[PDB]
Amino acid sequence: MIRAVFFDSLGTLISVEGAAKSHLKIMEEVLGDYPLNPKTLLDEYEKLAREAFSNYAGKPYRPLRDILEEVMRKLAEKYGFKYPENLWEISLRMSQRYGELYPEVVEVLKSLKGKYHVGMITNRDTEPATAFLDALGIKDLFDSITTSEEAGFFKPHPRIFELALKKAGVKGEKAVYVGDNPVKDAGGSKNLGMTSILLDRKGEKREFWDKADFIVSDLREVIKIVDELNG
Ligand SMILES: [Ca+2]
Repeated sequence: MIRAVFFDSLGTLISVEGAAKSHLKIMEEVLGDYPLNPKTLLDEYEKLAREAFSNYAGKPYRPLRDILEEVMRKLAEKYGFKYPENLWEISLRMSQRYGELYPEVVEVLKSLKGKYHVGMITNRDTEPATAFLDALGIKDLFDSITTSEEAGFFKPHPRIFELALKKAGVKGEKAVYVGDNPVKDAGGSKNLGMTSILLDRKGEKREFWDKADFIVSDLREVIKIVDELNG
């Protein structure tokens, strides 16, 4: 029996497009009148951020604030602009201003309540992740929010999934994990017996579909999978 449904954050519940807009707005704020195209700065930021995602995946937790201050110090040195004071506060403000949910999220979370434990599993730090969910009005639609900061390790290390399952009070075989990252994200979930659902919104990850138990393009399909597993 499936008793718990856990969701990834960025790309699953939280819009990639809203995150990109919030990051562009951060770059615009950092640069001010400095004569660098903010879109160019953004692309270089995202490259370094991806190379940090890769380096820390599955590793012991390190605060995201520290990782992103390191990235931005490299960029300021490279391009000659002043390193921005209070960067974390700028980033929190912009993220809450321009962040968005995918359009089906509220419907989906509400459909599961009272039937399954509903959880989010994220690599983000606890306070910002929880504050963001509160700003978007859905914090109370979750039974659990489990973070790398709580577990001590980033996805796909099993410990973060182990903690989410302990909060729900069930073995992995009784849970689904839904996320958009085939690589460097769901591996620990399969270690523990969870059923993996790969969310591929644009049909762009076909070469990795064999890594997952089920593939969906819309979160409204998740409850149909869970019902079928339970029927
Ligand atoms: Ca993701």
